[PDB]
Order: sequence, then structure tokens, then C-alpha cells
Amino acid sequence: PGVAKSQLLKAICKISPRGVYTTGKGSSGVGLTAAVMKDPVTDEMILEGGALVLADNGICCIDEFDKMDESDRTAIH
DNA sequence: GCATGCATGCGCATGCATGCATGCAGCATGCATGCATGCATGCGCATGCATGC
Ligand SMILES: Nc1ncnc2c1ncn2[C@@H]1O[C@H](COP(=O)(O)OP(=O)(O)O)[C@@H](O)[C@H]1O
Ligand SMILES: [Mg+2]
Repeated sequence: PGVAKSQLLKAICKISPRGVYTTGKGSSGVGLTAAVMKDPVTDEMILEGGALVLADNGICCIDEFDKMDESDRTAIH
């Protein structure tokens, strides 16, 4: 504890053009991969992207890696 | 003086601008049904955790 790892993650997420900062249990399930929603404007079925889909061609920053679910860890794998 | 003919008022029918109610119909408004739509309910099922042994 207290060696400034999280500050480094915050900094590296501020320097990258595309980069997302997420914490262990606050981003679980469809908040990582994708979700099914209906588009209000075009009346079509879309897929909403999660953190991993927002950081495509970028850097993803995950904090408290040890606390995540097994399902979330499979996706990272 | 006397005989005559025209203008003026009296008497009689008729038409006609106002005005208003009633029965019938034409006419538009409000109502009943019927349905499309998207949201929220509540309900069993699978997963991840906290507890006991
Ligand atoms: N080497 C360091 N240099 C500067 N600040 C540090 C250093 N180590 C820790 N800190 C400070 O101490 C705190 C550590 O918080 P954090 O980044 O969450 O540490 P950790 O990731 O280990 O939990 C922050 O305020 C950070 O600025
Ligand atoms: Mg930390």
C-alpha cells in the first residue's frame, strides 16, 4: 500500500488519446463487454460498448485487479 | 242672369313592405369502440458470496 500505483494509472489514462480508467467491482458484467439496447433515433437494435470497447486502439487501466469476478477475468484473458 | 265644362275633395277597394312563429329537414359536433405502442411488473433461475462445520 501507498506506493502510488493508482496515480500512475490515472496519469497514463490522461496522456493517452483513447484511455479508460476503471475499478474492480464498480465495472462488472455488461459494463465491460457490451449490451443490447434499442436506438431512439433510428429505431434499430444496437450494441452499446463497455470500457473495453471504448478503449479500442488505446490503453485500458484496471484498478484492484485481484477483486474482479471470474467472468470478468475470462474476458481480459 | 243663365248654361256649361274643369279642378278638388270624398269614398271605395286593392296591393304590399314589414315582421314573427312553427314543422321539417339538413348539418356538424361529441361520443363509443377498437387498436397500436412502449413501459413496468413480478416471477423463477443461475451465479458469487458469507457462514458453519
Ligand atoms: N513515491 C511517491 N511519490 C509521491 N507520492 C506518493 C508516493 N507514494 C505514495 N504517494 C502518495 O500516497 C498516496 C498513495 O495512494 P495510492 O496511489 O492509492 O497508493 P496505492 O496504489 O499503493 O494504494 C497518494 O496520495 C500518492 O500521491
Ligand atoms: Mg491503490
